[PDB]
Amino acid sequence: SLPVAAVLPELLTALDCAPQVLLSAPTGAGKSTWLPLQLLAHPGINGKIILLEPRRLAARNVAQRLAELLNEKPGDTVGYRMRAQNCVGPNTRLEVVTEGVLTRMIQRDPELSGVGLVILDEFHERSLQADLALALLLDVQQGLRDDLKLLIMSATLDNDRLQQMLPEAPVVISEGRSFPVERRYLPLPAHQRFDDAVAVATAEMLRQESGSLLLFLPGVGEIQRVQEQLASRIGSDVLLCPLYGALSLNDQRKAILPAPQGMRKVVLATNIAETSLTIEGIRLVVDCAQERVARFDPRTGLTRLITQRVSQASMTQRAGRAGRLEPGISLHLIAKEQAERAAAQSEPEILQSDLSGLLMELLQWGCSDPAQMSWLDQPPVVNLLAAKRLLQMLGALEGERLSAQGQKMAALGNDPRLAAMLVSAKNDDEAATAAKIAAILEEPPRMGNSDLGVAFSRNQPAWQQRSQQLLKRLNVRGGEADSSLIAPLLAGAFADRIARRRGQDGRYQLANGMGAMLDANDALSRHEWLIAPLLLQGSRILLALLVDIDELVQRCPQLVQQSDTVEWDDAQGTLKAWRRLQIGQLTVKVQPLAKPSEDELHQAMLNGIRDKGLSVLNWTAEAEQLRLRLLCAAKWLPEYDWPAVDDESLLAALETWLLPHMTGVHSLRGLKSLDIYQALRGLLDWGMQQRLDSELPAHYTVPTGSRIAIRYHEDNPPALAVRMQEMFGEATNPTIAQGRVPLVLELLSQRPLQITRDLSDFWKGAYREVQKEMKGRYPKHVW
Ligand SMILES: Nc1ncnc2c1ncn2[C@@H]1O[C@H](COP(=O)(O)OP(=O)(O)O)[C@@H](O)[C@H]1O
Ligand code: ALF
Repeated sequence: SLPVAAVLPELLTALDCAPQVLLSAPTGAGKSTWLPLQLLAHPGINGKIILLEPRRLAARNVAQRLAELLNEKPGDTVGYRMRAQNCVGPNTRLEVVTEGVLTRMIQRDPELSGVGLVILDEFHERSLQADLALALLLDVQQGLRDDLKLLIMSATLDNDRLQQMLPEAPVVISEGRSFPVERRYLPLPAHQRFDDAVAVATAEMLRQESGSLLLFLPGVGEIQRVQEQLASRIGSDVLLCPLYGALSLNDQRKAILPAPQGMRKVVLATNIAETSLTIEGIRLVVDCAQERVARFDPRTGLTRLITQRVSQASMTQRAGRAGRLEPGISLHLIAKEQAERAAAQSEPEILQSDLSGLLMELLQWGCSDPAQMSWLDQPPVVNLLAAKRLLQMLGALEGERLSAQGQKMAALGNDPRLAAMLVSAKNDDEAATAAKIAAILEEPPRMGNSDLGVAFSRNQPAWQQRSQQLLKRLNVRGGEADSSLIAPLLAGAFADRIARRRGQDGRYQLANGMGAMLDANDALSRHEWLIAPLLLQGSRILLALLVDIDELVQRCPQLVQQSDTVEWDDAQGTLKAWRRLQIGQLTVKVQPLAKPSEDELHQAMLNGIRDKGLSVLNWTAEAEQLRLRLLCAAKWLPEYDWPAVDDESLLAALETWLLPHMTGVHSLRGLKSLDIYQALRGLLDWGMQQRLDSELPAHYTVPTGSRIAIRYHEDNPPALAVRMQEMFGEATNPTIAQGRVPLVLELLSQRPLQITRDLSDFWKGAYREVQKEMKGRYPKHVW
């Protein structure tokens, strides 16, 4: 039997004593293909069971495996639901789900009627789908369906956050068939390509060690190139078996299954063989130690893809993949030192993803705050703010709640951009166009062509499947789709992705101000205006267009704004009053700013300041000293909210701090003479100004009644420079900032420059300055 059966009784005995159960067992213990069936044939659990598989290279496979384990040809008792299709029949009471189908299923049936068990598989991968699902399930176990059992399966012995959140939940832990694997480290050379060096390393291992080999790579292109390279350096008894995506599920089993006797096999797998899939016959592992992770960018609204070194947890998963059958060997293609510097664990997907779909789903569920849910990691605040802004651009929000259009979008259970494109259609023709566009953007094609019109025409059975599904969710029973309708719809959802060329050789510039690249001979480089919904970025460098359509700005919808600006550029010594018709940082039209109102060209002068610098304004001595004093206050009187006065802050806040004081300027010359002291001072409410005048004063009152201005500085301490006939009161040394910073006294400037000091207790060390020209006349408390 399988190593997990050893805990089958205990598991059962815990599945009935608690609403939640956590089971941890290493990879290879039949958690996905043995445990579900044994829980089916158990009277303790009532109803049907759903098993969440986040990957879906494992989901289809685990449905097929669990069906084969009963001779059942999945559909009879074991079924599955994918995003586009599914397989269920009256007698199936166990269903494998994936692609966020469970989150939608809970949205549509929040009592999960008919289900007594939900199994969250592969939870250590920390997918965002599973996090959301768990929050929803825990919320369902609050209302009715108290009886609903939650089994959370992880594959790592330690689950810190999970116990920390469900500390009243039974932890079942399996052990077993683990052999030691010698860990070897081989850094790759820099004069060799990646595919070439990995192939050389793998071929060397095959020639130096026995058995079959598992090789982890960052993606399918790496897999294909490394395989082509291996072809030459490998003997005749070696079978190269890719593993990715789907190729027939036959050669997939060709790589999972052992190698026919008299043959060794090299399996070329993505991280899907890290814990999701169990490769057989392996005792040699080659880990490239590089992987592709997603990082959302609130600035650009793009999820860029970054190739980074893998964590330690994953390196250990991979090394252990070679010890299931006998003593093995893992070879990591980095240097031991870099491996020890590696990140301890992987980052939860929820801390680095786009949460627009997540925000929308939590809103439909009736949430006030996205963070008021049962989370392992709390959704980052910046990304929640970006999700909210995106949902506002798309009209999905009405205040903090969902609006009507937003509720329709939330209905379709889609990526919010695509959902908004689906909802914005009026006709049935527009709706079908949007359906096919959505099918293509969810599952882009890997053709050497980058136009969206050819994809829109190019046939595909799965795109048609998903468009039919979306059209039945939309309830449009007859429509016709042509390409002339692609561009208007896109404009409502991918508006921040419109793009204008930069010369020929069509490196472009996007509306969010990052620019993109096509390849120098794509058909589309001949076009002024593109709109690119699919972009690839990562590793501030570009920006390569993956899928995009042609566009003609004439007659387009009404998403363009006006930016006026008035500058006085010196080179040719003339003024400048432009009005740009822009759509988001891309200048469409430039026209003269003729006959402008006074509100505009107040704003236009503000834009001019923003583009030429605050040096433009009339920085008088009092004003410079005020800016210095505010810097100093922020660093010395922290407990009060001192408005930051760096250049960027003031340039961004011009609207709120300089505009109010401008009514009555009417010209650029009159603005350039405006004293800004009062506007900076206005940056403070009454009482903050009083605070800054008493604490951090403009001038110190020495013990003779002679007010003497202080010199503030960004870096240096404040300095007095008093004539020192008058520094005889000796209070204890003058101090400012509620007694925390003592003035640096320039005791001299009588003639100047004889001692600078900050202690006022060199009286008992001055002991020189009793010699002054006539005499001192200073000693011992004169005044
Ligand atoms: N398609 C398959 N072909 C052969 N063996 C399989 C298959 N699926 C599962 N197994 C067997 O099940 C075990 C690993 O699967 P499983 O216990 O589901 O791993 P996990 O613990 O990651 O769920 C192995 O011992 C293997 O013998
Ligand atoms: F079902 Al598993 F690792 F938990 F493959």
